[PDB]
Amino acid sequence: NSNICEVCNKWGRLFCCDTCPRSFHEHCHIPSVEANKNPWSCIFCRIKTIQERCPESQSGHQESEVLMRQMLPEEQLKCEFLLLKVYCDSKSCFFASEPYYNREGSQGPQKPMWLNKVKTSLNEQMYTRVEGFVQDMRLIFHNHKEFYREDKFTRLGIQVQDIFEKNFRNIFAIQETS
Ligand SMILES: [Zn+2]
Ligand SMILES: [Zn+2]
Ligand SMILES: [Zn+2]
Repeated sequence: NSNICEVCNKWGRLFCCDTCPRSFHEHCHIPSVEANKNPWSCIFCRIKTIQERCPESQSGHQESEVLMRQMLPEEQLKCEFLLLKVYCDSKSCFFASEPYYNREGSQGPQKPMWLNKVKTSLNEQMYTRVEGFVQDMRLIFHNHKEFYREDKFTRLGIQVQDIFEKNFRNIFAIQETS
């Protein structure tokens, strides 16, 4: 197994996957690394099994159909994995915890949102469709862009939204377009 967390790239108290060489801090894995379970398989491995069981699941899909899907166990897992892929980028730190807004010439968003809030919402099964999760994720970057206006810090929202969107298209097998 790797000697660093796959998510945050630090050492520490690491749980090792039994079916791949990745390792995780407990609360870096999503869902949090399960209490017992030997063997234990990471989210990466679980996602790969879904694909292997249903190879046609990789054929192109339309985003509008994906968004309307109910949050059955496989969709739940795919959103947890997509959330994790965002935390994998170090720039996710700026969007992880509850923000506050006090900048001359701007007003804070009407509906603040952050990654740990989406993480709790997934854990508490608060989303009934994929659309719920994707709208809260996109809201994080949209709030950032609007608040920071012409400050160059706006770019951090563009950067981490690009990671989200690439991974959304990969995990949900969105039909490739020009
Ligand atoms: Zn970690
Ligand atoms: Zn694994
Ligand atoms: Zn099949």
